[PDB]
Amino acid sequence: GASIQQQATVMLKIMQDYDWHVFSLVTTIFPGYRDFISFIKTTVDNSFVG
Amino acid sequence: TVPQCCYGFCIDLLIKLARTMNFTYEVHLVADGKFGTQERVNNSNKKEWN
Ligand SMILES: *[C@@H]1O[C@H](CO)[C@@H](O[C@@H]2O[C@H](CO)[C@@H](O)[C@H](O)[C@H]2NC(C)=O)[C@H](O)[C@H]1NC(C)=O
Ligand SMILES: *[C@@H]1O[C@H](CO)[C@@H](O)[C@H](O)[C@H]1NC(C)=O
Repeated sequence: GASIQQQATVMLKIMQDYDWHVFSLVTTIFPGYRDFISFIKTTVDNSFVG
Repeated sequence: TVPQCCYGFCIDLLIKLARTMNFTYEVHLVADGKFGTQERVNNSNKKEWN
C-alpha cells in the first residue's frame, strides 16, 4: 500500500502536470491530518515549482 | 587547508569591530570561491545554500 505521504506526492505531481499551482488545503481533525499538512508544507517549501 | 594571511578593507573593519565589541575572532576562507546562492541539489530535488 501507499502511505499518506506518497499519496500527497502523487497529488502534488497531478497538480504540477496540469499547471494547477494555486490551491487550498482543507482538512478536518481526522487522524493523520497533522502529518498530511506537515508533508504538504515541507514539499512546498523545498520546491522550485512556485 | 593551509594557513595563509589575509588583510585589507574587510580585515581592518573586522579588527575595528573586535576592538569596539569585545570579542576574539578565528578567520577562515570559504571552501569554494562562491559567495552563495540557492542551488538545486541533485538529491531529494531540494534547494540549498552554498
Ligand atoms: C574585554 O576583554 C577582556 C579580556 O582581557 C575581558 O576580560 C576577561 O573577563 C572574563 C569574564 O568576563 C574573564 O573570564 C577573563 O579572565 C578576563 N580576561 C582578562 C585577562 O581580562 C573582559 O571581560 C572584556 N570586557 C567585557 C566583554 O566585559
Ligand atoms: C551531485 O550531488 C553531490 C552531493 O549531493 C555532489 O557531490 C556532486 O558533485 C553532484 N553532481 C553534479 C553536480 O554533477
